[PDB]
Amino acid sequence: SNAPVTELTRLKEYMEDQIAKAKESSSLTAQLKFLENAHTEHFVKMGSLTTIYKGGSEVVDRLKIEIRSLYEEMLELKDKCRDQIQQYET
Repeated sequence: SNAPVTELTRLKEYMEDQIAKAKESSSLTAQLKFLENAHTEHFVKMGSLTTIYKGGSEVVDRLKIEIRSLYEEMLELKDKCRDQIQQYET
């Protein structure tokens, strides 16, 4: 399989791209799809990192911290989108 540094580097770029497009977009449907793209890729890549990474790598550990920061920001944007959906429904 690919190296942990390779997977997390590509995951970082993917999540940054999707989160950027969600913040740029003024369409709630597009925002939900952008956040869904990032959420799915994060779940797959992070859940499989156990298989290829054992720990002890400063770059991989630093990438994990930066990915978690992207993940946390992704969760706020999903909460903001959910807030807007609830407004429409009420």
